[PDB]
Amino acid sequence: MLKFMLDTNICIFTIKNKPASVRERFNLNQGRMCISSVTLMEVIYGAEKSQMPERNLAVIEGFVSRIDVLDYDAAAATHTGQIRAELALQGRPVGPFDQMIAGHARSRGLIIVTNNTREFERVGGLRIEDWS
Amino acid sequence: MLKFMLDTNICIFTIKNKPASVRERFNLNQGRMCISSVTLMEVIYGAEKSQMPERNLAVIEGFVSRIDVLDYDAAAATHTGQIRAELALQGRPVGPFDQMIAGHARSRGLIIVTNNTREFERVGGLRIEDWS
Amino acid sequence: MLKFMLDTNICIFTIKNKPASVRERFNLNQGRMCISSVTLMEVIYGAEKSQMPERNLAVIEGFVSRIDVLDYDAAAATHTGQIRAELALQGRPVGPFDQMIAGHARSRGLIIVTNNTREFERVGGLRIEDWS
Amino acid sequence: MLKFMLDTNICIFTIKNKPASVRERFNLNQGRMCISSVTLMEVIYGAEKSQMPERNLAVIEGFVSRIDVLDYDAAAATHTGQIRAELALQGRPVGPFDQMIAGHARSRGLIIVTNNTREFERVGGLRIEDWS
Amino acid sequence: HMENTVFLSNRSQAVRLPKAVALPENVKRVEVIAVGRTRIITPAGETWDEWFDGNSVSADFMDNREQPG
Amino acid sequence: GHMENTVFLSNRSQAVRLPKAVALPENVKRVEVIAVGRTRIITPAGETWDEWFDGNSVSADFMDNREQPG
Amino acid sequence: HMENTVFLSNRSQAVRLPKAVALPENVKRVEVIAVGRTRIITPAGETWDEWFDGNSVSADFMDNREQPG
Amino acid sequence: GHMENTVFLSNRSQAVRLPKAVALPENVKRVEVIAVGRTRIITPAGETWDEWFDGNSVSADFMDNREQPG
Repeated sequence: MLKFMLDTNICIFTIKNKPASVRERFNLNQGRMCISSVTLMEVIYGAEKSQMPERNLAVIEGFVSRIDVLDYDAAAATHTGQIRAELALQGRPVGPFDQMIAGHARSRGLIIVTNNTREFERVGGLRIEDWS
Repeated sequence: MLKFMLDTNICIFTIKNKPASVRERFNLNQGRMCISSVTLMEVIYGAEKSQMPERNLAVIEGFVSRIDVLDYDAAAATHTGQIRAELALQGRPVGPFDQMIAGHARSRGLIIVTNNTREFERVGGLRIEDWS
Repeated sequence: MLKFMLDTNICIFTIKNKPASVRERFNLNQGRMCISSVTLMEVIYGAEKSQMPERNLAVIEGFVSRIDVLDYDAAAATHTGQIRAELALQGRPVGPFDQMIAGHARSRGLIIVTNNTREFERVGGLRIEDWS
Repeated sequence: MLKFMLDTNICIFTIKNKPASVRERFNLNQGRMCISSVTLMEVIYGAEKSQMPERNLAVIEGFVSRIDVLDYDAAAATHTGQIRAELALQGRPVGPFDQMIAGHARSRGLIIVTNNTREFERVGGLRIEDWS
Repeated sequence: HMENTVFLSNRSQAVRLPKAVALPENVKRVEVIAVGRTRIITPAGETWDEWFDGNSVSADFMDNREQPG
Repeated sequence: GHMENTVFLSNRSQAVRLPKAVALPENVKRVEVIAVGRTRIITPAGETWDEWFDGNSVSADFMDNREQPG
Repeated sequence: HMENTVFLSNRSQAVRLPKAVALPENVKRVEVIAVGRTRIITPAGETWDEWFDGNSVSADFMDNREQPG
Repeated sequence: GHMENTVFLSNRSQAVRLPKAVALPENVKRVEVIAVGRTRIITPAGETWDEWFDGNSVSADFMDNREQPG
């Protein structure tokens, strides 16, 4: 039933700001949404480096409990190894986490849901969507 | 039972140089050894960016199929977040993949095997060994 | 998600003295807290050997039922063995129950909360906190 | 189907010496035998403190893979809390691990299988057997 | 405020829901979410309303993501 | 934590099967229900720390003679 | 020495066992034990013979159990 | 590791279902069988380290420019 993978940027964006236009999108696409463990790593970091971790961790838990968290598996690691080389041929930069998120999506055939498509456009063969 | 998680650094070191001193630790601890899928991503990238990918992929495959490969899951992700913050608040720098490998191992209580002990010694509550 | 494993020492300390400074850490980290079944054994013993066991049992029950109690399983056992040997080969003394609690926590990557930090600081790859 | 719990003493005894009279007993009672996590803690320790750990760990693995390892749960911890007090009333000594092994057996209604009954006789309501 | 009892039903846990805190009749499907020992009972398709309207993160939260690049 | 369901009515009220993926601690037998919007939040009855801290205390002989061998 | 092929049978893994290394006809039930990537195939009731006859621990192993008392 | 079974005969030999509790890595498709007593021991074909160490090597351009950002 799954269809969309929320990258980190949309996750922050939503967690930090809770936009109304995102709430409808989430309410409506409940059950077809997931994140990568890599994105989870980052929001947990934001909570844990913040000045009120136990509060922010609790806000994370409620977000993550509503969606699936997918393990970054050998399939994601393979596709990421290809992508990192694909970018070497194209000569365009991408951040580490983001390329693992991309590989993970391609490995499972999921649509990247983001707010900043400009990074994910450089890598090949992905459906990308902007929910901002 | 698993016991050791091999750093990406030492993996590169052994695939390249195949030193007898690691061969001995490998023969003794066969079956007690694993790598994070993070590391699997890195070597697949080195192979795919080589001139002879199918060759180096095949040597990569030979090494990995004697390994247990662990998926970078939610536990690993969360421990990485705590590590990124534990380090940040102490100003200690450690690379992103290395952070995810440390967290993966700490999340499961594994001993990290690395030759970059100096970086990994900066992480809290993590047992470190150098097999080179 | 769980994060902290409460030492038997601190449990005794709080059940006895109920200090506001621990009450505050308890209120902040509620849901992130557990005890080893090893510790459950110890307090049940203190209650059963008291004059008013059904009373102290009941106060024991009140404290434990706000806790997640973890079973001392094979992972915990194996890490304890490594700890008993890691300590022995360094000549550092730590009590048997404390060793099993340390191993249990290390086996799952939990932070130990204790006021006997000096003993638990002797254990390798284990994060320690004092909430008193 | 389970019926017998091997205490630590019989486990060492068997692992260190491999008596022929024990082999028949084990061969014949295969499927009805188990140990406590507590006993596992101790054999792992013996391997890990020994001068050839990876060898002794492998001998452990083959032993333990043939039997069940039971988690020291809240039920075992309760019964151990009772026993430790029962011994305070009777004024007779018992080692820490051993009283947890006893409580575990009583909690699951299993027969203690040992080579040194003299310790386990002091605690009440247990079927005990000597397989030496 | 309004305490309650836990049922065992359909080999699973269930919950009596007294009249004073009843769901509106507009609802037949429910999404239930687990956080700690608490369970959130939302009308399916209103799954996120409790989280958007509920508590929020401190203002310092993730002012940059600090991905190298 | 995600898991969908259908509300069925009991003899007196509405009820909700908690599928295994979501189920509470079996230790929990009483629950508090809070109404927030069109959403209901259930919590294990009487589990904040302030009740326990301000509540009943142990007898002064439950002591620190911990009797860990040494 | 004698290599082999892995079958998928009864929704499970299975193993062709060539004639040169066949079990005796005395055997119909088998206990199979897992250690690392290796599986031990013993006649039921001869479960422990391979472990008793096989490798052993070094002579220093657990000369005392070091339980306090 | 304990798990009991019954040996069934194939078209050419005896065979053994490996119940899930015991099953090998699905990664393993070839196996070596060793006869020891009335017991058979199966092992994943070609997995000792000495074959790999003495065996094929990577091209000298698979390098230590690890490209971990910093």
